[PDB]
Amino acid sequence: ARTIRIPVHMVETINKLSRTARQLQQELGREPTYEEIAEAMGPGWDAKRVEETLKIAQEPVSLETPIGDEKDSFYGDFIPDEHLP
Amino acid sequence: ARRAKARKRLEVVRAFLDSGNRPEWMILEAVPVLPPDLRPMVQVDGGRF
Amino acid sequence: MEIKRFGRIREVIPLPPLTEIQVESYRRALQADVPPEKRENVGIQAAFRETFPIEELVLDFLEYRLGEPPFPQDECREKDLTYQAPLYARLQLIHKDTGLIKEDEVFLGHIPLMTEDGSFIINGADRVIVSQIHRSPGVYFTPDPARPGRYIASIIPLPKRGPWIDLEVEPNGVVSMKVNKRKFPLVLLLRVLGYDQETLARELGAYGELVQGLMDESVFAMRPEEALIRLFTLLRPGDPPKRDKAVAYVYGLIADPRRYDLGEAGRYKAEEKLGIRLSGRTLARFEDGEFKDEVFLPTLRYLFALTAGVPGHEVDDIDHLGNRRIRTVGELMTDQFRVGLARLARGVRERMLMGSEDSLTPAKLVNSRPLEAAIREFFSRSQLSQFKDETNPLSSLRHKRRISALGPGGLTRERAGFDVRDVHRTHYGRICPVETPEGANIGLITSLAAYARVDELGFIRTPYRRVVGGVVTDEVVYMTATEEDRYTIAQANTPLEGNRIAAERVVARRKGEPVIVSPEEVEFMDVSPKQVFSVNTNLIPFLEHDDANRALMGSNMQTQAVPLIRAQAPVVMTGLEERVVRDSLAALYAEEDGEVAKVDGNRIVVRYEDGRLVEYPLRRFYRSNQGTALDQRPRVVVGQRVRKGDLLADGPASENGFLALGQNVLVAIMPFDGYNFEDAIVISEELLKRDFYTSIHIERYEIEARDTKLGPERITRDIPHLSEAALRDLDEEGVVRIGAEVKPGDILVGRTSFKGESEPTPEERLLRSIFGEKARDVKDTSLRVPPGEGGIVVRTVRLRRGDPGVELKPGVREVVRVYVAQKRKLQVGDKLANRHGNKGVVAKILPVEDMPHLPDGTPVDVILNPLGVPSRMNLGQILETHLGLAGYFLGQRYISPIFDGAKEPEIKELLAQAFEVYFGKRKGEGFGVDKREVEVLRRAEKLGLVTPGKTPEEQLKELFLQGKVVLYDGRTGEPIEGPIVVGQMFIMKLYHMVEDKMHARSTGPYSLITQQPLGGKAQFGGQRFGEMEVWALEAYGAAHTLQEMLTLKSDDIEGRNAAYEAIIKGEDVPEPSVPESFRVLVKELQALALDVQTLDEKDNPVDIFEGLASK
DNA sequence: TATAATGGGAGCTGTCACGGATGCA
DNA sequence: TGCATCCGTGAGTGCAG
Repeated sequence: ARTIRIPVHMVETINKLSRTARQLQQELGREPTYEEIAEAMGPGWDAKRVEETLKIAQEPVSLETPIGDEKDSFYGDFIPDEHLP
Repeated sequence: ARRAKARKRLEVVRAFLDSGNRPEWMILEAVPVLPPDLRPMVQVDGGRF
Repeated sequence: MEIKRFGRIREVIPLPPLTEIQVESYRRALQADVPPEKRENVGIQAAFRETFPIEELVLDFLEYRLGEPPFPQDECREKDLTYQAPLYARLQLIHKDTGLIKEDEVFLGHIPLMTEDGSFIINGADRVIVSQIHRSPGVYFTPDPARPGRYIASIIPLPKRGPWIDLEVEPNGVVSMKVNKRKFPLVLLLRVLGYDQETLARELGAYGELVQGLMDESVFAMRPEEALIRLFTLLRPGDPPKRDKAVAYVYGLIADPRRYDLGEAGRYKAEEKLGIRLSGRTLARFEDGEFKDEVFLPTLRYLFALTAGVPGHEVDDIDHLGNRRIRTVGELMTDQFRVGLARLARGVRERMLMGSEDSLTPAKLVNSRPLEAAIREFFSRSQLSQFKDETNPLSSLRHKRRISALGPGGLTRERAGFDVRDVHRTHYGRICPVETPEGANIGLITSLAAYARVDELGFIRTPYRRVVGGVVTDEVVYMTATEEDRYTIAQANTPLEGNRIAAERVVARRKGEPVIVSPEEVEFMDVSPKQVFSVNTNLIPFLEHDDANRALMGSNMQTQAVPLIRAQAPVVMTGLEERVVRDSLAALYAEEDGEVAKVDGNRIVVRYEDGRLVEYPLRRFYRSNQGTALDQRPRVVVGQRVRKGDLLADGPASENGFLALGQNVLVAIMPFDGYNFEDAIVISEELLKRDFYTSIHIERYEIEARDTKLGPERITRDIPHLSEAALRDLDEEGVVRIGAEVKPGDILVGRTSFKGESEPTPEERLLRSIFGEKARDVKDTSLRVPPGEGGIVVRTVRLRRGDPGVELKPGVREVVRVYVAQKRKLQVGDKLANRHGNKGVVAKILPVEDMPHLPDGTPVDVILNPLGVPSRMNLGQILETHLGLAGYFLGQRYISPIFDGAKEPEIKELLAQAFEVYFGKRKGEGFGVDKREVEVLRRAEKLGLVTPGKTPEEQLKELFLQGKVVLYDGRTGEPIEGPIVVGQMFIMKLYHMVEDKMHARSTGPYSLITQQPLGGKAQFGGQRFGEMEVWALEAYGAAHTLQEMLTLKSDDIEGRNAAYEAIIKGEDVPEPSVPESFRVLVKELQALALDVQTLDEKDNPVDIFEGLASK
């Protein structure tokens, strides 16, 4: 599924956040914080480690993602090439 | 009407004859891939891709 | 000063609440203020009632509630949150087999809330939801463009709530039907409804023309459920026609009031159209085993009687404003809501038949996310959710009253022809005919008329007084377009004694055509002229002397009025300048009678007669969406005694409660040595002196510091290789001190990121080896200031994580924002405009000793050029000056009502009275006529402006009343050979200032795949040299200049680098090689399996890749 | 790794005009 | 054979975005 493939067991635990965060929200009347997740997630789970878990759950975005409501611009054009000198 | 489409068709034969292309070549076995840099994967400011 | 009114038109009702179309609408969809028991099945409610209950186990809907927001309006603006309320919905699961009862109130997400003025806050930026215009639900007939005597009939529901259907009666006698563009004989369908051969002639029975052609018994030889399967084959080429699947497909298209909804509108329109009551908003019913038609035969009844000639069967005008209608904001979002709800229902039933059919609650059968997302969508990427226009307060109000034909549900730009855009007859007093944009959106985006309102069905209606006998009642009624057309309606200003129609010819419309008619024949009368135009258009004084195509520019151009730090209401007003400051909800008023307790640049506290001590705090120097300082200033003093509804602070661009879009200036209308050329404008340096046309502006400059796969970014005051002078304004941490001056190049926030795998290479590891400093491991990534920006740091916001209240997007440590300000004097390049469409750039600022001036020493402020007026045809600005002349010397402002204002005599009266002050002051103060005033008077006589043989005073009097005065050139003292028009004008500073648009690049960013320069001032762009520019150079034959453009200036990476080295080395630039973007063109044709090949004259290839792609 | 489970699901609508290739009295 | 009829292709510039 993902443009960046991730080990199946890492996917496995990602959805485990998605699901337990969702119930937290369904009990809270608001979305949980990083901390309120590491608690309901249990032991070996701190606020730091739910964060860096999300920041790899992060799906990339299209270079042709359309800019404006006409379409004569592409989100990739506003991106400077910093490799080439 | 027969004379007409044997022209249309024949045009395509000589198109191949004159050039040296093989008709079969309009069917790829090996699809090519375009260099990565021309279709990049980039980290934008937020470390996102 | 005195405020003299004109106008004979006693307007009966006032302007209605000018944001009601935004606020009334959303609230009639939320009902967050109604006890659920007392709610009514429209809006957020009706969507629940529609999707529920879910079916085989069953899950049914009890009621919803809404909680107050977790953060107040302003807190969300800062913290880039949304101003939204938590949505709870109580449910009860019940088992399709046993009698299970569980009941939780599951949380569905946050519904965003609309503020007091009509706006929204969405990740902390105000936004507007532009009501959308669309063809309305109902059934219509419109002649066939092919067969001049046969007429398509069409059947249209609300958008995406059912299919369109046409009933074109073919050239083979029997009547057709189109669904998903799949034509077939109508008959087959009537059968399925339980219809019998006889009961067709028993209902048609008149038009043996086709009534007898409609019937073809290759169909009649079947029972109802027999053709039921007949047609499932006609629309599903492949699906097994089981009598469980066909009743489901048809129903799921034509009788299922769950994906087929005519409007609530659609019901009434098709009802009165075909004159039949309609059980529900649905074409067919399923009742007592089979299908019972509701709409097909009535429609079939009309169409036939029309194609013969029956009376009362007219084609319909789909551009009438009875057949068009408005999807207000509330309706627009419940649409998106009714699509989130239906997605959640794909998510319950899925878990209703897999996972455990008895240990289940509502709580865990509902995934709130399909709902949460469709709402996040509507407000964050709709065509109809636009960044608010809070340039000045008029811009926000005009926005909320916009009407787009475009958007999801309406018209794609290409779908827009002529009829959509034309001003229709029935626009009269509903949609403004002026206020619309020039350009490609002309006639799609428009504005709500000022007296107009949208009824509960989504149609626009406008008010009218009822006349009986010939006397005019104070009883007003608002008509839809359709009923209007029933009456003869007298004109706003048809003249009256008391309240009887006093003329014998009255000027009236009958279905929008103008008719001259006696007061016996007159049924209704326009409320006012203000009722035919936009709000903005009603801000144009002397509108009836202004060709339409510039009224429009003076209309739009107002919403671009930068708010000026000394703003003033126009000397000549139209009467709305006060409501607008009111409903704009930007000024600040008195809730009840009382006395004023304290007063301060920061707050205004008032004791009331109720003893309550309210404390209105002042929104002071708030940055608007468009950068324009949204500043609230106080207008009372301690102990002031305030009756109700009086004022307590002026909003921005409001003076004592009047819409102050610009300044009033002394204007001379005369060519001035070339600086008038083509609408350019010359101004008196005396304007910047007294701080006229000055404005304050702000830009946010934001930066993040994020956790990296190479270290953390650090907000430090410790930037490598940087001199203390280059930090003398930064605090310990790396923030500029609040109150510094910052200019281009200056650090605003120091920052350090870690270097890469290019950590010092040899070339560099050696250069440091000589200097005693070794390679440093961090990097200057400081946020500097952009070219051509800057000002005075007014605030800073520093949000880390690890601090309370705060948590930012993953992997980001800390985010620092520094707001900068500038006081913008007027300068050479900025745009000025007046309410009549005179627009121009400040081309020159003379010092006061050069300005034309009057005999009594006074210099003018603006020299406009008369060449603007003739071909432009906007004469109002001419009158607006003349009555400005008078006002200037009497010390008066005026209120000239649109179309019912001050006329030429009334105003030449006022000029006489001014002349007395300007000259009689003189011939007493010890001075007579002046020698140059005669030489001019000599000329005026050759012209014919003055009667020869009259005392100079007599003649100067005569010139004055023509609004003309003697003017001495300040460069010579000699008089202008002629008498000039000089007066007082209202002139705004527009938003388009040179400061925001000067830009230039030598070399900068390039694009990933093309290596051509980026585009746009903010990226530090390059200028796009397009196909059309290339042509230009081509036609000149500048091969080398063009080639340059196409290689060394764009993407010939080799010769580009080679050039800039050549300049800094003082050498001529080098002949170029192949542009890089052409290489991409080669490689991209290989990826399509095409073998492109550069070749030399002897036909052998040529490697434009210098061997780097051969093996 | 083992009750049994055996053919989907959303269509989307108001432009236009020309040229070429295909079907049909 | 002549002529419906469908399918695919176009539909202005740059700048803000």
